Amino acid sequence: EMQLTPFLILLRKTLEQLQEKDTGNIFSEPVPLSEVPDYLDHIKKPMDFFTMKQNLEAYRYLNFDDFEEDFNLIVSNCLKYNAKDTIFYRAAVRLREQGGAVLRQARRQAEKM
Ligand SMILES: Cn1nccc1C(=O)Nc1ccc(F)cc1F
Repeated sequence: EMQLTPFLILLRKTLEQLQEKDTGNIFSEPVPLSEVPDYLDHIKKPMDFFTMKQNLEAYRYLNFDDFEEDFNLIVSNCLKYNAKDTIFYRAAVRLREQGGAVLRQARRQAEKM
């Protein structure tokens, strides 16, 4: 029960803040299926920040859970696919921690609407 425009503005800002935490840009675009040919054997639903931006602008995220679910997919897919001793796995841990904090403050802003 709120106005759509300010909510989408908030999600845009939040997505930018999450992208800033991914300093290696490992989650900016889909995992290249040509470069990782076995990726879909293990990962049911790929996700990345560019796809999230497209979903946001297609009005596919109408509540904070919609948005956070796709962020969580970025993280969980990376933890699932990559071995624990890799930069990629640790980058997902870091994003979960740092991006979680961004998400908690942003959800609080949405609740004020
Ligand atoms: C499996 N994975 N999770 C996050 C990033 C990747 C990944 O394999 N990225 C990657 C690896 C080699 C490349 F040439 C390009 C990539 F985007």
